[PDB]
Amino acid sequence: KKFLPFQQFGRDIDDTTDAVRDPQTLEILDITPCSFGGVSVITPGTNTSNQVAVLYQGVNCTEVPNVFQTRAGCLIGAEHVNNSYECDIPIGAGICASYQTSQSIIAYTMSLGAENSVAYSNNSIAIPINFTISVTTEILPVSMTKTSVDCTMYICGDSTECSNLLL
Amino acid sequence: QYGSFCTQLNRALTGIAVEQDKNTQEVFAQVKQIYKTPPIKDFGGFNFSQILPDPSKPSKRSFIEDLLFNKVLICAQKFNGLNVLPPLLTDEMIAQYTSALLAGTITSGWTFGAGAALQIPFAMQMAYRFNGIGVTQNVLYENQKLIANQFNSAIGKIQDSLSSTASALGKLQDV
Amino acid sequence: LQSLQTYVTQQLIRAAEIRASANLAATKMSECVLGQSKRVDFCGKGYHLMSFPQSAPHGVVFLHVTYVPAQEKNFTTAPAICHDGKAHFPREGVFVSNGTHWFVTQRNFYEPQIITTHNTFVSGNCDVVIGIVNNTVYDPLQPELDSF
Amino acid sequence: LQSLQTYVTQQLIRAAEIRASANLAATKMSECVLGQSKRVDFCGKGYHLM
Ligand SMILES: *[C@@H]1O[C@H](CO)[C@@H](O)[C@H](O)[C@H]1NC(C)=O
Ligand SMILES: *[C@@H]1O[C@H](CO)[C@@H](O)[C@H](O)[C@H]1NC(C)=O
Ligand SMILES: *[C@@H]1O[C@H](CO)[C@@H](O)[C@H](O)[C@H]1NC(C)=O
Ligand SMILES: *[C@@H]1O[C@H](CO)[C@@H](O)[C@H](O)[C@H]1NC(C)=O
Ligand SMILES: *[C@@H]1O[C@H](CO)[C@@H](O)[C@H](O)[C@H]1NC(C)=O
Ligand SMILES: *[C@@H]1O[C@H](CO)[C@@H](O)[C@H](O)[C@H]1NC(C)=O
Repeated sequence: KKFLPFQQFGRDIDDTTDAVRDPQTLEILDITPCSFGGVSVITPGTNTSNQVAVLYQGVNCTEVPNVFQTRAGCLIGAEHVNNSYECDIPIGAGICASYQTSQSIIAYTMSLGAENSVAYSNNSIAIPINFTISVTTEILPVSMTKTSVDCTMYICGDSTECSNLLL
Repeated sequence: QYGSFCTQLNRALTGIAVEQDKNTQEVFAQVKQIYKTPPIKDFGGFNFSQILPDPSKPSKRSFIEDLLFNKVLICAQKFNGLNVLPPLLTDEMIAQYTSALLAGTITSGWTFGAGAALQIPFAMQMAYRFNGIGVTQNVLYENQKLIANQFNSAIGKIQDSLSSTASALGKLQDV
Repeated sequence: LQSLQTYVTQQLIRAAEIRASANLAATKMSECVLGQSKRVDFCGKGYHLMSFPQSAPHGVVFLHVTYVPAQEKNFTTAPAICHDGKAHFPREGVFVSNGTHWFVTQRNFYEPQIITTHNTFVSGNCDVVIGIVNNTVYDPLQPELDSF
Repeated sequence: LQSLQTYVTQQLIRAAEIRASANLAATKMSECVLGQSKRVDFCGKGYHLM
């Protein structure tokens, strides 16, 4: 990007410094903040095992120090598996991790359920013959716990000075 | 010295993120087995070609979906620890549920929401969908070809309605 | 003061999440329990029969009783039937066949029957509908007169 | 800290307007799509077919 003869350094819509002009040689440089991210830990139950898989989010694997590059980021400590299964511990952008073959933490592309096809035709009706009765169940919260909190005892430890300052 | 303020914020925002994932899961994953339409399109005379997915395309997104997606920075705000996590379901998986619900609706009617899919000729299905709003079955068959034209023409205008002005998608564009 | 204000605000938001689940339960408790609901996938998963509420600590638990079909058998069909020019339609059911004869059944339980005039209603002539098939329609009112 | 706390609160509220639309879309996809409705003016304007 080429500035004007006098204009020194640029900004963005949110007035953050983006470019700059070198003093000694009139050359134009771009500033990009050096990377950050949120370290995360994928683990099965402590009772089940003590192997964990670390996930750096939005960090290229080259700058991080088994690896794998997922759209979510870099994931070290887990093995990619071509086979696809139901999701166990979701990660990001369609990748699920689980604990099964000893066993190791496997990361895989999530499977959108099974696959099925039906035979539509000009003249084909399937009419069921037998039936079964089932019993489902679901739970709905109704009321949380009633509570009450008086201010003057919380803020002030029952002293005249604090009670007369809060007034 | 300001105590545990950051932790509250991070807990709240993580709750929001998990909630968004559960929202999409609940809205779309109403079906358990992914169906798909037969290779032939003898649907009694209805041109479903706009809404069914088109193979001659990089993604499996159908025509109307493509129009909508065309109808509707990253590091600019990102300088200051404002990361944006990616959604769990990718925009291709979402377009896979939808192509199932369309496939199941056309070939099975509604009986695929209770048990498993049951084959039913489409021309016989709408006869049952009328029969639930009062008009007897004889109205459909006696005027089958007429309704096909109105229905096919109806999808004609909506495609032009979206591709005319950008004020049709006001609700998402606000978000 | 800031510490207490933040806690109060969160409660107001959280107490409005529950208020939308004590209204979706006070509704399921009405259609599901005190009646039979036709709202698909509202009460249970499948065709709905009844419900049974139960209590719980700060909540409620339902036990929906649901009806689902089991075995599907393929059959051939036809959206009408022509006997003497006049088309014949099922009053309530599909037309089904097993290769030799035709039968009329219910939508959700295979139970064949004889195609008589007692359960079909005529409409128009049979050169307009598509997919109609030739067949006979038995008449129940003939034999008793013949008996006399 | 005030400004950061303001943005969070706005999110918490605004992220509950959506939760009242996901639980509404998730309904219409269960009556209108997977079945036929009788709720007048729920699945379209008029008698609903599919
Ligand atoms: C600074 O000095 C160097 C070396 O003499 C020269 O090449 C460069 O052009 C000078 N730049 C300016 C700003 O005068
Ligand atoms: C630990 O896991 C084993 C096997 O799943 C189970 O039998 C046992 O009850 C669990 N104990 C814990 C962690 O409470
Ligand atoms: C990671 O870094 C290498 C070297 O800079 C680069 O070639 C590659 O494209 C980068 N990959 C990602 C995910 O940005
Ligand atoms: C497994 O997945 C990787 C990454 O997509 C691919 O390169 C490889 O060919 C796949 N292998 C098999 C056995 O499908
Ligand atoms: C039945 O459907 C097939 C395509 O699946 C078609 O070729 C055939 O002509 C149709 N027959 C009738 C009865 O229309
Ligand atoms: C119905 O016919 C189709 C095509 O021949 C077949 O795939 C399917 O298994 C049959 N279903 C039953 C249960 O007869």
